[PDB]
Amino acid sequence: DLQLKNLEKLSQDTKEESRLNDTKLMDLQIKYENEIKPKIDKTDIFIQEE
Amino acid sequence: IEIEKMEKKINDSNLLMKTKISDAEELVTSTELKLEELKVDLNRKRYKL
Repeated sequence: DLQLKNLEKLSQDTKEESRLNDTKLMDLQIKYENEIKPKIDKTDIFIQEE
Repeated sequence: IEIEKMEKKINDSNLLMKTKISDAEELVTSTELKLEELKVDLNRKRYKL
């Protein structure tokens, strides 16, 4: 029962840390793509057109 | 590993914003200073003539 509870807690922590890592990666990629990338675009437009 | 890899990616990206903005400002200032120096050189040459 101790090992079964350990496996249950392992599965719970595994799914929790998996969703945490996934959320971190997509949120940071979203920061790159919707904040950093528009800044790249604005900087390039300012350099070229102006 | 993926998280840290594209974290290094975004860190390099932020360095790239900073470097690109600094380079653009520096080149604009350099062009303006070159124009002013050319103006000084040309008006001195005109006075000499």
